[PDB]
Amino acid sequence: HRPAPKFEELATEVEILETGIKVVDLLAPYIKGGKIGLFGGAGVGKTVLIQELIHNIAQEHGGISVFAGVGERTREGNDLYHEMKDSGVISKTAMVFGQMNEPPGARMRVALTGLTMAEYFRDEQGQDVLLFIDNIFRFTQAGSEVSALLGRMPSAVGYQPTLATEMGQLQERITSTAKGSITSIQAIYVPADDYTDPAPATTFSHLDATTNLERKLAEMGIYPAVDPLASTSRAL
Amino acid sequence: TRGRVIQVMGPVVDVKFENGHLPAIYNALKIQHKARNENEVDIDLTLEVALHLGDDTVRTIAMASTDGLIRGMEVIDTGAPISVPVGEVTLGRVFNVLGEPIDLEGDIPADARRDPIHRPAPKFEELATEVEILETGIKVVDLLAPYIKGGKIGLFGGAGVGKTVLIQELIHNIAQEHGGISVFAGVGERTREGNDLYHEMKDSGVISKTAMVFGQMNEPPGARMRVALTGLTMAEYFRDEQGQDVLLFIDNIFRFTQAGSEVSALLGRMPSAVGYQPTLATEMGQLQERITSTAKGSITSIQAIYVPADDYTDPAPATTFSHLDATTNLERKLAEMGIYPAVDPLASTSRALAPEIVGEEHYQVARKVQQTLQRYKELQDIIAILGMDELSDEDKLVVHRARRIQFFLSQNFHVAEQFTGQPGSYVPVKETVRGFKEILEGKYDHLPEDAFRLVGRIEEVVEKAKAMGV
Amino acid sequence: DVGTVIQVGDGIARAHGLDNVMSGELVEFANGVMGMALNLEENNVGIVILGPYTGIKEGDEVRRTGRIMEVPVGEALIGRVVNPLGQPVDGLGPVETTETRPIESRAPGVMDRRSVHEPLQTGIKAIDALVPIGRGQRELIIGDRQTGKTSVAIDTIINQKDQNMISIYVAIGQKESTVRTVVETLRKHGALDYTIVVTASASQPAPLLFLAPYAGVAMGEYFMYKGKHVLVVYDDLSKQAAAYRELSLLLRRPPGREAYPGDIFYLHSRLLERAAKLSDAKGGGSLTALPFVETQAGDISAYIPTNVISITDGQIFLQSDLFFSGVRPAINAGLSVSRVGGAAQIKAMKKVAGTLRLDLAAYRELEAFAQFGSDLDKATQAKLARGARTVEVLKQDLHQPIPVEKQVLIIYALTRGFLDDIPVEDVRRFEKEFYLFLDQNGQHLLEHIRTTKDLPNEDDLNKAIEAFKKTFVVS
Ligand SMILES: Nc1ncnc2c1ncn2[C@@H]1O[C@H](COP(=O)(O)OP(=O)(O)OP(=O)(O)O)[C@@H](O)[C@H]1O
Ligand SMILES: Nc1ncnc2c1ncn2[C@@H]1O[C@H](COP(=O)(O)OP(=O)(O)O)[C@@H](O)[C@H]1O
Ligand SMILES: [Mg+2]
Ligand SMILES: [Mg+2]
Repeated sequence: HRPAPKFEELATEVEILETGIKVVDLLAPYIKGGKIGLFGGAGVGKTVLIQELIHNIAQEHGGISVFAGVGERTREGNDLYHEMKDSGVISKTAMVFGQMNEPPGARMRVALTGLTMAEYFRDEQGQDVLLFIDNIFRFTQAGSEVSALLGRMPSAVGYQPTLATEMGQLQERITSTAKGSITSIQAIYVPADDYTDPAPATTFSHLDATTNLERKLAEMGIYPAVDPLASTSRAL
Repeated sequence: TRGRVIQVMGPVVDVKFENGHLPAIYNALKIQHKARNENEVDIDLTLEVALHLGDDTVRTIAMASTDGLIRGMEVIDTGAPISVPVGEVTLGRVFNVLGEPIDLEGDIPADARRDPIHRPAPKFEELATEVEILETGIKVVDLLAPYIKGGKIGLFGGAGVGKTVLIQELIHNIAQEHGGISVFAGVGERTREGNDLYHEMKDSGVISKTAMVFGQMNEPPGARMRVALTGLTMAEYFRDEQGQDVLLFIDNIFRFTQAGSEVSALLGRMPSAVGYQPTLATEMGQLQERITSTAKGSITSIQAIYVPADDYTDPAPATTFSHLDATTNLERKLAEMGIYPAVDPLASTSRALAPEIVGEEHYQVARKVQQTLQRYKELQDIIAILGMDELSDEDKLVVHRARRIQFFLSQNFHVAEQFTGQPGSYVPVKETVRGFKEILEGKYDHLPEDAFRLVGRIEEVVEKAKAMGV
Repeated sequence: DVGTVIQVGDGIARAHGLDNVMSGELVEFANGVMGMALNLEENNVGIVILGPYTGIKEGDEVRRTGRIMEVPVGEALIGRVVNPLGQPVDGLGPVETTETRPIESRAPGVMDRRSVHEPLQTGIKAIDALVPIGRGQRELIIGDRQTGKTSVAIDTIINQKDQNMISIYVAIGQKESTVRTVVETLRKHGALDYTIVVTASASQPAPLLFLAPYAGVAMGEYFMYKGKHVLVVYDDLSKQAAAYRELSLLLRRPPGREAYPGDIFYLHSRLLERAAKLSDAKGGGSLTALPFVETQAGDISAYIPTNVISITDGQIFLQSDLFFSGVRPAINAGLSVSRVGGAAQIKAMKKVAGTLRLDLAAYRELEAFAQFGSDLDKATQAKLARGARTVEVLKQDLHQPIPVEKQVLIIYALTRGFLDDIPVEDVRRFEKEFYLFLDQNGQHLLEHIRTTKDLPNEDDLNKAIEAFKKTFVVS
C-alpha cells in the first residue's frame, strides 16, 4: 500500500507494442503504458490468448513480465505453470497467485502485490515491465464481499459503496512514467452478454484499447475468436 | 421563551433545542446571531418545528443554509406558524417563501396583516352544491372541455406550444369580465415569463393584484415544499376576509408534488413506495383539499395545473391525477396548423351542467364535434393511402364541413394584441354553442374555409368572407 | 477549541470535543489533512476527510480553522492546474491568493437576470449552424462513450482565443494521463493564456470528486461578479453523482429510486442554477456551462440523463454508429435542441442557415428510404444529390475551429447550388480552396461581415464565388 504517482512526474508519449498477432497488430494496436482489455464470454480463448501473448513477448521482445492470478482455478494455474516451465519462459517472468479457497481479502490484495513487484522492477531497473491480470471481475466481487462482511450498506447491483475508487486506484498506479511503462493486459468476463454490469462499465471507462471475443467465432473454425468490428484502439 | 441549539445535521437540520416550554408542531423559531469575534459568522434563520422528541428536544427544519450554526446559540420562538404578510398592502410584488419581496422596490410595513400558512380545510358545513360552469371566453374550451369552478384543471402542454399565452389570456379574461385575481407560484427553471406578464398584465393593471410567490430549485427542500402553501394562503385571505365575488386563480398544483420529490429527501425517515415519503397521499391531500367553493363568499379557487412528470403509472403522478377534475392537452402538431389555442378534443368530466341540469344542445353539439373530428382523422388516413378523389359524395361532404370546423377553433386572443395587432374577442358560452350549431347544420357550407380563422362569432366569419369580395 | 479523533474508517471520521465548531467549517489534524465538519451531535462531531486517511489514528489531535469552506480565488490562477482545495498540483510555486470565498453561496435569483442575446462560438460548422449556443445558456452534451466529447470541448476552448472569455476546465474522475495530455494540448495553441484547469482524478477520494465542480463554479463566479465573461466545462458530472452516492451510503443514508439518494436532483440543480446571465444592475456578467453526461449503449432514457436534462436549457446528442462509420462529428437533429438559441445567433447566420436544417432532415429520411429501395423519382434524386453535398460540407477535421464568416459564406455557396457540380470527395478540397480564395480575393466581404454582423453585399459575394468556381479545377 503506497501513495500514487503525482501529476508532474507522468509522461505523455505514445509507443506501440508489437505482438505478432495478425488481428491485434492490424486492427487494434496496443500501446506502451496503456491498459488493454480483453472482453468475452466463457470458452472463447481469452486465457489462451493471454498465455500465448506472454510467450510471444518473452520470445521476441524479451522484456520482464509479471502475472497476477486473482482467484484463478487451481487446475488452470497448475497447467499454466507447467506450460510455461516447458516453454522455458518462467525464468524471465514472475507469478503470484491468490487462490479461490482463500478469504476474499487475499483475493483482493493479490493484484496489488503483483503491482508492487512490477513497481520495484520499474523504479529500480527502469525498463519496460508488463503486468498481466487474470480477471478483474473477481477483484470487484472480493471487494463487495469484504464490504458486506465489514457491515457497509450495499449499492448498485449489490456492489460495495466504494467501487469506483478501488478500481481507479488499482488502474492508476499502473502509469507509464519517463522511466518505465508498466503496460498491462487485462481480461474480463461478461456475466450475461450485457456490457452494463457495474464492474465491466467501470473497467470500460479506463481502457485505451478493448478487444472483445465472441463465442460464434470460437465455435467457428476461425482461431483466435476476435471480432474485428467491435474491437477498437484509440491509437489507430 | 428562549432555548439553546444542541445539534445540527445539515439539510434535515435536526436542531435539538433544549427549552422550558415547548412550541407546538409547525410553529416558527427564529435565530439571530452576530459575529462576536473573527471566527463567528452572523446568521439570521427561521425554522419550522416538525417533530417532538424525548425530554425537551424539538426537531426542526431550516429554510436556508445552516452554515455557521454553533451549539449553545440562543433561539426565540414566535408563537404561531410562519406568518405570510397578506392583504391589500402585499398585492403587486414578488415574494419569497418566508414573506419578503425579492425585488427591492419596497418593503412591507410591520403594521400589515400577517396570517399563518397552515389552516384546516373548510368544514363540510360551509361547502356548496357544485353544478355550474365557469366561463373562459375561449371557444374550444367552452365547446369541448368546460371547467367546473372550484375544481382542479390539468393542461398537458409542452413548453413553447402556447402555455404562457394561454395562462395570460385566462388571467386577463378572469380579471376583465369577472372579479377574480390570479396567483402564480413556480418551482422550475427560469422565470422569463415575468417580463411577458409584466407587459400585458401591467398594461391591464392586474399585476398590481397578482401576488406571485417564488422559490425555485436553488432553494433548500423546506422552502421548495412550503412555497405552494404560501401561494394558497394568498387566496385564503381573499376568500375569508374579502368575501368578494372574486373567483380567483392559483396556477400550480403538481409542482407541489415535484417539490414532494425533494420532500422525500426532507423526511429522513422510513422509505415507502418507490423511495417516496409514506405520507405522499396525505401530504398532497392537505394542499388539494384547501381548494374548495364555499358559502362564506363567492370565491372559487379553481386552478389550472401543468404536470411535468407526464408518466402515467408512477405513484406520484397517479396520486395527483386522482384529484384532477378536468384535463386539457396542448400539442405541437396542432400549433403547426396555425389554430390557436392548440387544444385538441380531449376532455374530462364537466357534465355538471350538460346534460345534468338541462344541457341538451351543448352536450349533443360536443358529441357531434368529437365524432366528426375522429371521422375526419380516419378519412385523412384513407386520403393519403389511396386518394381523396375516389371518395363518395356523401363522404366527401364530411371532409368539406370538417375543414371549416377545424379552422373555426382558432380564437384571436386579447393578449396577442401587442404582437398580432388584433384587438381580441371575448365570447359567452351560450353564444359559442348557438353560433357553432349552425356550422354543424351546414348554414354556411358555401363560405370559403379561410374565413373561419381567428374570429369570435359566426357573423364575423360571414363578414370576413364578404370582405374577401365574394 | 481542540479535540481528539475517536473513530476512523473509509474517509468518515468522528471526533470528541470541539465546543465552538461551526457546521461546514474547515478542520485539520496534526497530520495536516483538511476535513469538512458535516454533523454536530450532542457531544461528538462527524468529519469528512479530504485527503489520505491512512495516516490518521484514533487519539489524533484535531484543530479547527475558523473559515467556512473557503476556496482561494484571484488573477494568479489563470493558466494553472490546481486542486479543488486550491493547492498547486503542477509545481511552479504557490499561487497568490487575492481573496478567499465560500462555495455554499446562493445562486443569482429571479428578476436579477436577463434574456440571452450574445453568441458564443464553438467553431464547429454543424453546431454553430444548426444548434447555436448563447452566453449564459446551459447546454448539455450527451453521447456514447468514445464519441468526441472532449474533442468538442477542446475545440470550443481553442476557438475562444478571439472572443473575451475566461475558460475553466474541470476534470472529474478522469484518467490522469489524459488530463496531462489535454493540459499540454492547451499549452500549445496558447490556450493557457486564459484557461484555468481544475483536476480531481479517480485516485482522489470521493469527497474531493463531489467537491470539484462546486470549487470550479465558485472560482468562475468571481470573474462573473467582476464583469468578465466565463465558460466552464465539466468533463463528466456522472463522476460527481457517483461520488455523492458513495458518501451518503457510507454515512448510512437510505437510497432512493436507484442506489442514488433522493438528494441528487437538488445537488446537481443547485450547481447548474448558479450559472446565469446578469443584468445591468448587477454588472452584466455571464457564465456559460457545457456539462457532459455518459450514456451506455446509446440509451438516453435513464435516471441520471433525464434528471440532469430536466435542468438544462437544451442538449446535443452524438451517435457512435455515425461517428465510427466515418461521419465525424455526428449529431442527430431529432434529439438535439437549443431552447435559448436564436436570440444570441448573429443575424447573418440566421439568414444564411434557414434551409440547411430542412435539407438535412428531409434528405436523411429520403436516403434511408433510398437505401431501402433503389427505384426513385427524378426530384427525389435531385434532393438526394443536394443532401449528399450538404453532408459533405458539414464534415470537419480535428482541432481546426473555423471562423463564422467562412462558415456563413460556405453555407451560402452550398445552399445556392454553386457547390452542386463538385464531386463528393472534391467538396472538402473545394471548401479549403474556397477559404484560401476568400483570403485571396474577397477581403471586403469578410470585413463587412465582421463589422455589420449581417450578410454582406450579395451581388459581389455571388461574383466572388463564381470567380472561385472559374478558377477551381475539378478532379
Ligand atoms: N471531427 C473529428 N474527425 C476525426 N477524428 C475525430 C474528430 N473528433 C474527434 N475525433 C477523434 O475521436 C476521438 C475522441 O476522443 P475523446 O477523448 O474526445 O472522446 P470522448 O467521447 O470524449 O470520450 P471519453 O469520455 O472516454 O473521454 C479522438 O481520438 C479524436 O482524435
Ligand atoms: N486459438 C486456439 N487454439 C486452439 N484451441 C483454442 C483456441 N482458442 C480456444 N481454444 C479452445 O478453447 C479453450 C480456451 O480456454 P480458455 O482460454 O480458458 O477460455 P476462456 O478464456 O473463455 O475461459 C481451450 O481449451 C481450447 O480447447
Ligand atoms: Mg478464460
Ligand atoms: Mg474524451
